[PDB]
Amino acid sequence: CHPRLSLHRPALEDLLLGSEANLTCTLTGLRDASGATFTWTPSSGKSAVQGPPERDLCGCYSVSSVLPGCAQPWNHGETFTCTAAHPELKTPLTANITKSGNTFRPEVHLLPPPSEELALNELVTLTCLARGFSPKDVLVRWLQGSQELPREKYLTWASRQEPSQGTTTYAVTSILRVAAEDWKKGETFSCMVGHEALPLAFTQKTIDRGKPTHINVSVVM
Amino acid sequence: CHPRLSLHRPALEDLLLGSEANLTCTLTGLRDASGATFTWTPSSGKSAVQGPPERDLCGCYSVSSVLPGCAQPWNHGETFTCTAAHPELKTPLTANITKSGNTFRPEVHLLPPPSEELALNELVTLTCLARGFSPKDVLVRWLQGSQELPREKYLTWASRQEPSQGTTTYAVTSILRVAAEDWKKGETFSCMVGHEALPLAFTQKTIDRPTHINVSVVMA
Amino acid sequence: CHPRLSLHRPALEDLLLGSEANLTCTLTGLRGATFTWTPSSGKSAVQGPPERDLCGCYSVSSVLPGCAQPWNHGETFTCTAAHPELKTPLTANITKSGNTFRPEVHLLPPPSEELALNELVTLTCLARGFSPKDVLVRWLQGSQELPREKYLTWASRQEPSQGTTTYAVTSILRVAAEDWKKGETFSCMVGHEALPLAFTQKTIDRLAGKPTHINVSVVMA
Ligand SMILES: *[C@@H]1O[C@H](CO)[C@@H](O)[C@H](O)[C@H]1NC(C)=O
Repeated sequence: CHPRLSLHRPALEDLLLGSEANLTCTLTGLRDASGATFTWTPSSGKSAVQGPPERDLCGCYSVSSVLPGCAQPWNHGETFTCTAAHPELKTPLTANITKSGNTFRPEVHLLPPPSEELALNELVTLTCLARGFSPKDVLVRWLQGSQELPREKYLTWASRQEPSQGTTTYAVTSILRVAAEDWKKGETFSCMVGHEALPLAFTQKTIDRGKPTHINVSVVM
Repeated sequence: CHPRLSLHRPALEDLLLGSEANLTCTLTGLRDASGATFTWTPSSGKSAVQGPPERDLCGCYSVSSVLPGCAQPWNHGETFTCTAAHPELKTPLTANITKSGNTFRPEVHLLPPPSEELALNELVTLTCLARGFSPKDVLVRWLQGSQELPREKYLTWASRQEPSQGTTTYAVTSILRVAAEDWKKGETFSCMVGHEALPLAFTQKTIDRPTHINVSVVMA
Repeated sequence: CHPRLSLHRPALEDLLLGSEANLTCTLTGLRGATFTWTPSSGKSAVQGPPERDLCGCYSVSSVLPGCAQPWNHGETFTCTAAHPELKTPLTANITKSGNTFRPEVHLLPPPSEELALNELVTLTCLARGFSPKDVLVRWLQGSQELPREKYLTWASRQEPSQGTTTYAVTSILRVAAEDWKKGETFSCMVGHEALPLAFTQKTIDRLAGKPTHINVSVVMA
């Protein structure tokens, strides 16, 4: 029962919303000495910060390695490297990370409300569904008109892997509940999806009251 | 480290299409290798369940104490207390379990496939929603025709506490990918929603595949 | 013959798409020179390798790169020059804009007089009422982003109100009639500094211009 080292990726919210990029390197498990020598093999000057004295169960002392400024080298195709050596673990070990290939673009649907509650006039559901993208990293946001709703007025599941033929694609869902007065009045809403395979980082679908046309023809003798 | 105590519940996956009766309360923290029944309260149907597990290490153990009597005391809110006294305990570790009610019922809707997804005719998508009640676990099976499918052609998420006003409620969804021409031949599909607020613990719903032209002729 | 100094805000196509965002100070003269930047930022600049303009004085530029987070953070930048023909050093400065406004985007359906000739249909995108005058416009078909050589966008003029100062811009895209009658969908995207998620999208297809009900009556009397 002892862990080995591996390397995470930058967060997609930070990488897409324009702010920054980090890169984390972790080992843990036992409350031992602060000779946790983290060393980064590529480093443009501003090297890492040996992070805060974090604790885990039965005093499992975790400290990490985090470096700022990792947008352009991660995005154009570098190959980063983290190595470490400990007082207890004086035998050094190394992990690698690489930005993935073999990408597919998502497909996003928004679906109208449920005739059963369309008659009830209490609350309506709008469900957003995305399907068929290559890494398991997405964003979902909802809007109304031009105003962004807060992140507490809906719920979203995690991205499961779908089982189908050959390759491994993913999917994720979310639902939104809104009262009926504005829905029958004519207010509109939107579902946005962020993913790193789209060329402009985002797509957006909107829905509103999809009905067919009426035709009345009458002959009077 | 820590010998612990934590609150558990009978796993309700075995009361709808299951015929057995166990309790679902494993070790609270730590013990040693034993024959999985430590003595509780009941002199009520002494038909005690058993089974010897192997030995475990790395801090904890893999040893429970399971005792029967599940669906027969399932009327009026009785407690069942997980007991285990193996010599790492500095006191007899009589745990406790409290069962609340206020069980609410699913509101299952279904809905057509998306409109612009049917200009390519590769596959067909249907989604099945199930929302709004106080307990946690729900099951689901998909069927084409009338007989229920195995667990190798659908996908189902977990259940989250939905953001609602006033109440404490949940939700769960699941999707289905079938072919185009089989949907085009008028085949029908249903999802079953099994919960313990339903009278018979099943629910179904299914639609399938419109102009509004009306002509009227009156005289004089 | 005459000396001059300038700065420039970073371009929006680099602030929004790929974050390597420059910041340019020019000097137009030398009819040899050193530049100084008051925020330190570690990484020094590069001088222009000094082309000429307007049949006269050969200008010289210098570009401080890697300033994408202090631009959005609200910081201030000044660059100070020096030259033999200058008595005093010249200085200038640049800040991010305050009191912004976000745009309103509309996508209009084609005129019905156009569908009777079976050649090409015309889509129109309009964005109106945004306070800093810089913007981007991109078109799509389904998910495929179209190349830039297939449409036409105008510049960003100033619109005549009395309240504040605001701006507007248009764009057209002409697609084929056979692809319009099949049910292909098309989209318009706008990027602005003052939008919260940096992009907004509107779409269209062969429905949604059709009327909701038709009443015909023929009277044989
Ligand atoms: C810097 O910019 C301000 C406006 O923000 C201007 O008033 C001033 O003249 C500039 N130059 C300085 C402080 O040298």
